[PDB]
Amino acid sequence: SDERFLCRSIRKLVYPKKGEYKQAIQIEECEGADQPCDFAANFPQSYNPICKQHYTQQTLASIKSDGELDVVQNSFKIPSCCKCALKTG
Amino acid sequence: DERFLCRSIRKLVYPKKDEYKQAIQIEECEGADQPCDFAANFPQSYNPICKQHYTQQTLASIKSDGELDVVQNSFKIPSCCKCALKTGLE
Repeated sequence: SDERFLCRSIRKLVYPKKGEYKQAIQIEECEGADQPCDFAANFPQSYNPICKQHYTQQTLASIKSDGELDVVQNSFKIPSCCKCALKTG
Repeated sequence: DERFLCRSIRKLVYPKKDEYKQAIQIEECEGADQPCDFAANFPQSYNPICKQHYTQQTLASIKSDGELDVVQNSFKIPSCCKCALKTGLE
């Protein structure tokens, strides 16, 4: 098309194992996890550009009377973003 | 730490119409539509711009005849900020 991305990834629907419509969760997975990103050769091999998979997690938070923030997170990670990572600073 | 071509902010948000409320993890572009870092390392015919991506509540129903009925009437959730190489005209 008219838009190219450095990292090939796949977006799809996943259905929650614990539960007139069904609610599917959208996810994005890196097709080639950690393999160099397109046009890597245009970057110094110093920072080897590779495709990194990112996740989001169901998050429950509670703020106590003393302001303490208590967070609870689902053990199940949800693939959410496949972007190019550079070894820079 | 590993750098990315587009600066973004990962943050916790609350949807607003035991005592734990649902907080939604989001990723906003720090400068969407602005050029990606190291744009000069890409062929000059391309226009590398930071693009904001979203995910959204997706309700699906399959009829008895196989027809799929989709409902996506919720709000969009900033989910990923990544570099998009806009192809030159030709």
